[PDB]
Amino acid sequence: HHHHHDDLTDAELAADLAADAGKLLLQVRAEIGFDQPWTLGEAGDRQANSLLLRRLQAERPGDAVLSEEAHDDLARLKSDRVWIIDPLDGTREFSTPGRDDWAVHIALWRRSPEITDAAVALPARGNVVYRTDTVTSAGVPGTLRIAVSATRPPAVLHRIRQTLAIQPVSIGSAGAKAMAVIDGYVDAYLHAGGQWEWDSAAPAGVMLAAGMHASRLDGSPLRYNQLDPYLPDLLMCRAEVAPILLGAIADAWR
Ligand SMILES: Nc1ncnc2c1ncn2[C@@H]1O[C@H](COP(=O)(O)O)[C@@H](OP(=O)(O)O)[C@H]1O
Ligand SMILES: [Mg+2]
Repeated sequence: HHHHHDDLTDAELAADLAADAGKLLLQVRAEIGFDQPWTLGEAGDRQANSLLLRRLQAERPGDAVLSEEAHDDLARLKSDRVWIIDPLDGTREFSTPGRDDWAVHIALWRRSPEITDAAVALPARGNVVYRTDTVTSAGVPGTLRIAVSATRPPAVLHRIRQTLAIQPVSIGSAGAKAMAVIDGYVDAYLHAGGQWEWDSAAPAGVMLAAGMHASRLDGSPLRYNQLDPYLPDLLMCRAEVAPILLGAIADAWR
């Protein structure tokens, strides 16, 4: 087609990088197999990262990149365009036979909603790719399904469950849990206790593009391209359930 107002829009590129890294991760899984989960996870992280950095340098040579699997030289702090990527989110689950709760996260941050374009691939689920440019956008829910980490679920859940009826759904991957909200498999994804920008940036972009809610647990906006890319808590959910959950979280501090 004509150039937007090989060359892709940033959203198309986000989507194409996510799929391509997804295919490579699927190849790595088939090749290395599961006998040594540490070895499998390492190669997954490293090979996906290599592919992503190669393609970003070739196809967006002027953009900065923040990746979990690369040293951070902080030049991004001066740029107006920064790719925030997780080459493999849910390394643990990827490394486990039969599991499909792992993801590739490709977010574009642009200086000003700072995550303007994003994609989340779930390679083991037919390599589906959720993208900000094609995702589309209720009531009083007496009981809530909330996706939480299968490894390190947040302690604050215990407190809010004293007053809200909640069933926690234990799932790996920030990306997988966020897309479960998009799918309607759960009502919300709640995390506390630690995380990094690459874990949530692409899922946040997609969530917001879908007209859904994405914020810090205290309700304040998720902020990206920070000096310290540590970003330890989030709420992602249907718009309707955000005041209920944000309120319950707030009341947990009373
Ligand atoms: N308390 C914590 N501190 C730091 N990172 C965390 C964390 N809890 C979860 N994460 C990261 O968030 C991602 C999804 O976690 P989970 O599967 O537990 O929900 C994983 O990233 P990676 O797999 O990219 O390393 C995991 O390492
Ligand atoms: Mg990772």
